[PDB]
Amino acid sequence: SKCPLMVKVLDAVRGSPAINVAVHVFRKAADDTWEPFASGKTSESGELHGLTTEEEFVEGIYKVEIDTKSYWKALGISPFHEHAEVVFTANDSGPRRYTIAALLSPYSYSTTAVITN
Amino acid sequence: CPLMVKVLDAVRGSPAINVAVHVFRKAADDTWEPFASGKTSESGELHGLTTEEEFVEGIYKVEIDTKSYWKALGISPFHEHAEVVFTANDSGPRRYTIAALLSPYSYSTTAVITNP
Repeated sequence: SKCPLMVKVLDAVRGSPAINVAVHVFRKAADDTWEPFASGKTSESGELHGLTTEEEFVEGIYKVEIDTKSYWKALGISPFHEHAEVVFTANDSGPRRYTIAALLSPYSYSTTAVITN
Repeated sequence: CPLMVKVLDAVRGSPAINVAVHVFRKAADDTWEPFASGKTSESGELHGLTTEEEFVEGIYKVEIDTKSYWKALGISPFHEHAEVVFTANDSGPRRYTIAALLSPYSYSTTAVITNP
């Protein structure tokens, strides 16, 4: 099916997918506050699918919050960040799939968006 | 300087100049209160945000306005902004450098921590 939004999390310390990381997605509401939208835990391949459907994923401002702090603490590593947040606008401009990827280290993270048809 | 921000542009191979940065501190009531703000200089650095006295233990949020920066260059970027949220000075005062490397659809952030 078409998954309009997927998240992929990788671990730069161990060279593997970041498994069981909690991810919360929010949608910016009218009052300019964040309403919970979807959530889950990355799988064994460091992925999280089925967050939403095309009908529900309308244009708007979304926040993807990745709980990196609990992931490093589970490994016994003291991390710097409270969490990693990706805030973006979803735009209808031809059909699209969004992949938010995050690469984690204790004191650093990178995030990239891969938008495909 | 207990807190300094450095922003680089990965598309042009230069410092990211005139990027607005807003810092907030989590207040008692779980809300973010405005702590300091500024613009990156010609070398892509932002100094003088706070003093050791004012920079108490707490959860801080450094929000870098990356969208305006790319928009002023003619590029429509993916992210609304880059946010770095962290606990500071929970074991005594430190000097924190938050560095950000920017691209239109990607950003990376690192912290370099120094003991006074």
